[PDB]
Amino acid sequence: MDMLFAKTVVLAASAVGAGTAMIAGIGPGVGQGYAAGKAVESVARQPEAKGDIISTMVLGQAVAESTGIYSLVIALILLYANPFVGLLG
Amino acid sequence: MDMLFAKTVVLAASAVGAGTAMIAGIGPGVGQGYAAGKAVESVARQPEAKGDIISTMVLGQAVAESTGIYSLVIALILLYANPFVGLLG
Amino acid sequence: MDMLFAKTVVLAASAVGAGTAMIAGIGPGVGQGYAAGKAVESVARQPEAKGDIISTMVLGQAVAESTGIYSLVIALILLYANPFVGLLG
Amino acid sequence: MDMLFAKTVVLAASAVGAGTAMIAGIGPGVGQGYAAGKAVESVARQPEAKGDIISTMVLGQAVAESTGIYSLVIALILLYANPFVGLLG
Amino acid sequence: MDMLFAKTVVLAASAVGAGTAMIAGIGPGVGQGYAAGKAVESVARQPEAKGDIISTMVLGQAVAESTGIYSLVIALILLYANPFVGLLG
Amino acid sequence: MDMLFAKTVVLAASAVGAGTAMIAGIGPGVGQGYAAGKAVESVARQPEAKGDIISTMVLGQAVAESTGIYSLVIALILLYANPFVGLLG
Amino acid sequence: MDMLFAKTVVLAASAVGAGTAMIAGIGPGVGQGYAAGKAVESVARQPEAKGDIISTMVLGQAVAESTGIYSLVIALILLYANPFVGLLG
Amino acid sequence: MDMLFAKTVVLAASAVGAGTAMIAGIGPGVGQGYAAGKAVESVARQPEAKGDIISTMVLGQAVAESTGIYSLVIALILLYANPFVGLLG
Amino acid sequence: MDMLFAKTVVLAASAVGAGTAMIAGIGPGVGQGYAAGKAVESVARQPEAKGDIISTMVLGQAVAESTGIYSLVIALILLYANPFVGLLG
Amino acid sequence: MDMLFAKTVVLAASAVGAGTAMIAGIGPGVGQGYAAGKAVESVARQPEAKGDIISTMVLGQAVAESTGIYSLVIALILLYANPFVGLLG
Amino acid sequence: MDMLFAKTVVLAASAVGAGTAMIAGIGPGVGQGYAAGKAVESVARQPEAKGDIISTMVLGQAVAESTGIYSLVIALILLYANPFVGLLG
Ligand SMILES: CCCCCCCCCO
Ligand SMILES: CCCCCCCCCO
Ligand SMILES: CCCCCCCCCO
Ligand SMILES: CCCCCCCCCO
Ligand SMILES: CCCCCCCCCO
Ligand SMILES: CCCCCCCCCO
Ligand SMILES: CCCCCCCCCO
Ligand SMILES: CCCCCCCCCO
Ligand SMILES: CCCCCCCCCO
Ligand SMILES: CCCCCCCCCO
Ligand SMILES: CCCCCCCCCO
Ligand code: NA
Ligand code: NA
Ligand code: NA
Ligand code: NA
Ligand code: NA
Ligand code: NA
Ligand code: NA
Ligand code: NA
Ligand code: NA
Ligand code: NA
Ligand code: NA
Repeated sequence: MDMLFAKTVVLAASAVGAGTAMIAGIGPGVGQGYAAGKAVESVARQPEAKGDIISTMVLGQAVAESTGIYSLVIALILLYANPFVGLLG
Repeated sequence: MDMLFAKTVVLAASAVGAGTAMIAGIGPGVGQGYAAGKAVESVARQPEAKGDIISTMVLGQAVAESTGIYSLVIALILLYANPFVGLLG
Repeated sequence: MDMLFAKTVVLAASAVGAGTAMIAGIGPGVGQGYAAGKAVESVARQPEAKGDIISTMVLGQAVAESTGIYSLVIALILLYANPFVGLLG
Repeated sequence: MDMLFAKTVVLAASAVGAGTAMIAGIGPGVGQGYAAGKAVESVARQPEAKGDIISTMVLGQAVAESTGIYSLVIALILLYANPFVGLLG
Repeated sequence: MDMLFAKTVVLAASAVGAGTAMIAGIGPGVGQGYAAGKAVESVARQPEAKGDIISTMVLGQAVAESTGIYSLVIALILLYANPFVGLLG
Repeated sequence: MDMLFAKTVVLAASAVGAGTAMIAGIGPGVGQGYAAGKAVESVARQPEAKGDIISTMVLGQAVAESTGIYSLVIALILLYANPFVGLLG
Repeated sequence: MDMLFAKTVVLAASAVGAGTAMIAGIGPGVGQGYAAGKAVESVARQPEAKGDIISTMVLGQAVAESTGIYSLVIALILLYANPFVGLLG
Repeated sequence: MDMLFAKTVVLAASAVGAGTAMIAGIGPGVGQGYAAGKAVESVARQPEAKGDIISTMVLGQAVAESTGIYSLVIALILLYANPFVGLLG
Repeated sequence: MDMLFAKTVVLAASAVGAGTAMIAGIGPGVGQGYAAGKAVESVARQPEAKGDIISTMVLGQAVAESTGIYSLVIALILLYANPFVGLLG
Repeated sequence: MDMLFAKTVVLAASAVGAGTAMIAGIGPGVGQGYAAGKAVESVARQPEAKGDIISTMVLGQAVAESTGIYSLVIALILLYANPFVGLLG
Repeated sequence: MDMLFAKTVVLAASAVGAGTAMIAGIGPGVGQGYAAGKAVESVARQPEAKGDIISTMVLGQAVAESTGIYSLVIALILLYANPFVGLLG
């Protein structure tokens, strides 16, 4: 193989791999939306708990975000700091 | 490989990768719709908290939107600021 | 590669990418339908609140629509303002 | 490439793209069925709210339909007003 | 390309596209089954509402059916009124 | 292309298309099982309502079955009344 | 094409098609398990109505099984009464 | 084609088909786990029903297992009693 | 075909088939986690019945595990007791 | 085939197989998160049974982890103790 | 095969495998978001137990994170400590 062909196929696979990783983003959208619904329900019933409600919502939602960030980091590595092109030849 | 062939396959993979990333959009639609349902329930029950209900709904929904935006950004990079074509040759 | 072959494969991948992006439309249908169910249950108990119920339903449903629109925009770019064909050669 | 080969591969990809877009139809079926179930439960407890129940059900269900329509439009463009065949050569 | 080869690949893709579109049928089965479950609980508790329960169930279920029909129409077009074979050559 | 090659690839795609369509069967199993659970719950609490419970369960379940039948019909057409082999040559 | 090559590719596609159809089995497992859970809850509260509970559970579960059987039939046709090999040549 | 090539491709497709069929196992795990949760909840609230609870749980769970077994049987046929290799040549 | 080529493609397909079968593991994780949540709720309410809550939880969870084990067995057969390599030639 | 080509394709398939197995990890995340939510609500209600709540949560969550571990083991075998490379030639 | 071709295909498959493993991230986002919603609902009722609530939420969420981490580790091994390139030749 020539080197341009090698990079071409490794980078093409990297594009597919990056987009596939981003499918993980479904999870945080579902879970965080649930937490938001419960926060809405609680502050209508208890306006006085609005600090605790919102601070607790944000903490718990932040934890649920992490796997969306992991996928994003893997995608950005593949696009901008691609680790395979340097292993070639 | 010639250079037109190299770009052709890298850009074709980028189109597939971009569309695949957008599958993440399922999540925010599910979660944010749940939050909207709880907000509807709560206005009817306690009309006086409409202000808090809606502001809390929008904050929590904004957080649930983020992974849909991340996918969108990855797709737009692949289509409009493609990082692979410049690594070629 | 000749130029017709280059466009052919880039546009074929664009068709697949566009259709795949549209899978995101599952999410808004699920979430918005939930919000509609809660609106129905509340109108029934609390007709004095039909105003707020429906306006709140529509606002929250509008937010849940956004990722379905993002996919639609990516699909229409790929079909009607294709950004790859101009990068070729 | 000859022109018949170019059209053949672009149209074959368009067929796959169209069918894939239609997977979005899962969402409206799930969400609208939920809204129908809530409408049933309320007409039987509150026969006097049948007008508001059904009109609210239909409005909210109409909103949940939109992403199923978007996919259908993309599929029908690819089959009947295909935008790629004219970009060729 | 010869013309038999062109039709062969376009029709093969059409078969895959048609079957893929039919995956949408998951949605109506889930949503309509939910609506049926609510109708069952309701007639038991409020048998003097049977007429409304069942008529409301059927109306709301009919709306939830539509995206299953759209997929079916796309599949039957691809199999029986295939729009690509005539664009060839 | 020779004619045996043409039929071979069209029929191979038909087999894949048929099996893929059958994935729709997930939906009716989920929804109809829900309806069955509600029927069980109601006959235990209201044994004297068994008549309307079971007739309502079966009607609503029948409606939820339809998209599973549509997929089955598409699969059986592709296997036993294949519409593509006759369009060839 | 020779005839062994024709059968080889048609039967290979049939194996993939058969396994794919079997994915439908997810649905009955989910729905029937729900119905079983409701039956358990119900006998605990109404020991007396065990006869009806169980007979209703089994009837409703039988209906939810049907699409799992349809997929199984399509798979067994493709493996043991394959309809494509006889259309060849 | 030679005969070793024919068997190679039919058996490779059989391996993919077998693994794909096993995806059905998701369903019974979800449904049976639900039934187990309800059994747990009811042993607490009504300890005089432990016998009915567990026997009903196991019956209903057995029914929910069937589609996981069907997939398993199809996989084991493809691996150990492969029906395609004998149709060859 | 030579024999090394035959084994290579059969074993490559076996690796893909094995990994695909393992997707079934989603189901037990979902269902068993539900059962664990109900057990947590039933001990809190009745700390004194901890032994029958837990014995029922474990029995019902064991049943929900079975399809995860079936997939695991199919994967381990394909990797360590591969049935296809001996059918070759 | 030469031996480097044989290993190359078997190891490439092993990488795809390993990543696919890891999709199973969705299940434990969903189920274990449910169990955690129930533990949180139960310690709010009942601070006495906290030891029991947490010990029950951890036991039930451990059981729900197992299929995530099985996939992980299959992936690590394919990457670090690959059983196919030794069957070659 | 030459050695550059061998590495190229093994690394391209590794990119696809890595991205696919990251799909597991859906699970923790869903489950952890649920746990966050319950934590919100419970502080508002029981402000006095915020201690217990948040520490229990974080412990249970940490357990639900594990399979997202496993996928991440497999992806980072494939990208940065690739075990296949050294088995080659
Ligand atoms: C999924 C990986 C795509 C890599 C395709 C490269 C094809 C190049 C052919 O010359
Ligand atoms: C999924 C990546 C698609 C790349 C296909 C390129 C094929 C070019 C063949 O000449
Ligand atoms: C998924 C991308 C499809 C691109 C296929 C191009 C194949 C042309 C072969 O000569
Ligand atoms: C998914 C896109 C299908 C296009 C396949 C075209 C293959 C023609 C080969 O000569
Ligand atoms: C998914 C589209 C299938 C089209 C395959 C055609 C292959 C013909 C090769 O000669
Ligand atoms: C998915 C459609 C399968 C068709 C593959 C035909 C391959 C024949 C190659 O000569
Ligand atoms: C999915 C259908 C598989 C058919 C592959 C046949 C390939 C034979 C190549 O020579
Ligand atoms: C999915 C079916 C795999 C069959 C691949 C056979 C390829 C052999 C090529 O010579
Ligand atoms: C999914 C099965 C993979 C088999 C691919 C074998 C390709 C060998 C080509 O020479
Ligand atoms: C899914 C398995 C990938 C194996 C691809 C091997 C292709 C090598 C071609 O030279
Ligand atoms: C899914 C694995 C992608 C490997 C494709 C390699 C194709 C190289 C052809 O020369
Ligand atoms: Na997380
Ligand atoms: Na988010
Ligand atoms: Na949105
Ligand atoms: Na919509
Ligand atoms: Na509809
Ligand atoms: Na229907
Ligand atoms: Na059925
Ligand atoms: Na069953
Ligand atoms: Na089981
Ligand atoms: Na387990
Ligand atoms: Na875990």
